[PDB]
Amino acid sequence: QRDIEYSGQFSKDVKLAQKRHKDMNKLKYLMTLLINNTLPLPAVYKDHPLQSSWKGYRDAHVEPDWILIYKLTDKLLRFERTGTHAALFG
Amino acid sequence: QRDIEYSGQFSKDVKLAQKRHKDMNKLKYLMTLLINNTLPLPAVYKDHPLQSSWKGYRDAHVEPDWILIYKLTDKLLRFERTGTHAALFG
Amino acid sequence: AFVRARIDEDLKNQAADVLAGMGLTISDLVRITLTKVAREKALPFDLREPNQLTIQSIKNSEAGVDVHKAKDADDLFDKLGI
Amino acid sequence: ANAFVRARIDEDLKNQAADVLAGMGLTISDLVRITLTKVAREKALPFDLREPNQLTIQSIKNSEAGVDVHKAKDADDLFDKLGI
Repeated sequence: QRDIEYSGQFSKDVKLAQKRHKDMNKLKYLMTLLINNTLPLPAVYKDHPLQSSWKGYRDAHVEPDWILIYKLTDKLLRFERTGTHAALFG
Repeated sequence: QRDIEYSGQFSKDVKLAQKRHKDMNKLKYLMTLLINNTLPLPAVYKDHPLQSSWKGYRDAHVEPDWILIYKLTDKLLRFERTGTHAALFG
Repeated sequence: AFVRARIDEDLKNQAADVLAGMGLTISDLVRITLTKVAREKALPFDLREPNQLTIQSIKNSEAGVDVHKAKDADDLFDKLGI
Repeated sequence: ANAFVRARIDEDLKNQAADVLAGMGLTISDLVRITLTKVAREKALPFDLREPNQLTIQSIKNSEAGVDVHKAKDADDLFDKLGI
């Protein structure tokens, strides 16, 4: 089983999504998929590696403009950020 | 160790690359990495799933306009096509 | 109909050189990209690198700053208040 | 130092892409600049812009059916069989 972490920025992003009445169930369902190693994911999530100088980071789409960034290693799954393209990449 | 296959179209594609005087050393080294299960590939190959409803297919870049399409499963490595974007996607 | 976009001249020249190498013009890439956007109702991947906030979060996390643990999905969801 | 990208396009495609993009706070010209910036920086195309063409699809259909597929024992035997 993978160790589970989340970053402070993630808890803030989550509270932000929650504040603007996003369907938090979509995010939870995705996160549960990750936690249970039900991998690889349904195709709708468009899961792919994050482009950065940091191996292990990946990027999945809860919605076309609602992104989850997470790190995935053999022993670790860290929820890192979540939000729009603009909020994470803009 | 995965079983190794190649398609007839790949044979043709490889002959065409030779004829065009492409640097076959680049392609051969990538292919060796694939055969040796040296996965994930080094970042320079920009390796990623093929955009297709065909499962297990991937797309690696020998050069920015030199693509290798191959299928990779737990038991199988198959070299499918190689060429320019125009040849494969155009 | 036409797409019209202001852009830095030097950027335009560099992109045009790259595309010319592949037998393409900028207008070809524009049509191809807009077609993908229209069909998929989504953006192509990795168009922009992670921004300053995302990078800061990754650096902090990597250095063990502001990282929190959870035992399971229930624990996690409770801790995040969802 | 400020030029223009000018590209002929189907009007309905343009409107639809513009709707999709507007949903995310972007304009078409935004996407053009973003995309060309990536191309110029990386000297390469964004991923997955086009589906495999008919020849590629046919090769895949054939191989999936077991048609015109060839085996090799290892790298040496593969390269030998390919003539490389």
